[PDB]
Amino acid sequence: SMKIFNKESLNQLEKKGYLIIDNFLNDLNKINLIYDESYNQFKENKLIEAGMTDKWKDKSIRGDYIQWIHRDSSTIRNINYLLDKLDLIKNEFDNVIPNFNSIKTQTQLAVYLNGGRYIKHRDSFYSSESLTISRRITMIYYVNKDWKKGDGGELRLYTNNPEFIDIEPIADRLLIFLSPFLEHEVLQCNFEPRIAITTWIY
Ligand SMILES: O=C(O)CNC(=O)C(=O)O
Ligand code: NI
Ligand code: NI
Repeated sequence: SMKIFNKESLNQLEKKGYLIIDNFLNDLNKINLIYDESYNQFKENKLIEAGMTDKWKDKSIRGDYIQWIHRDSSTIRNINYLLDKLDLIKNEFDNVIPNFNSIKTQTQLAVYLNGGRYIKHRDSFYSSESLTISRRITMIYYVNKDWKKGDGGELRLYTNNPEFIDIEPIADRLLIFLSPFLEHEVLQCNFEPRIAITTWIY
């Protein structure tokens, strides 16, 4: 079923701060197309190094190649399909939590190569571009086919929601967690490419 939030799951998200949904699409043919289209974006020089050699601005902080996808004759049709599915989750957030009132979404396609990592951080921030907080909910969809237990690249999610747990970035896995509260980091990658599609709900 495509409804994510029932009595228990909502309580887990509010208490534990995260929620893991495996076999989100459960469509192998589509998963492979999302992988291919995501990989082609990198091959076609459509990504950018997030950490860019200026001081404290290099691959020490984060070493992935990212692209910001603007969302509502296309090369990323199947990626857009996933993003639409993720948009339905946002709709469910608004319908189940009365005062959530989503403002907008922000999407990032990220590719890590061998040896890539992302130091501890939280996704939420406050900048002059908006009066209020940015990024309340984080939704990460992994597309790494045939990931084994030694390839690294796991997401280390620190369970401290006002100890950690290593989440394997296996294909078709959807990770949801509260952006302002859960600290996390990407452990070093021993395989390539590590593909992850994130949609933040503001
Ligand atoms: O890709 C992941 O698993 C984790 N990504 C992030 O934390 C990020 O882009 O801010
Ligand atoms: Ni279901
Ligand atoms: Ni993050």
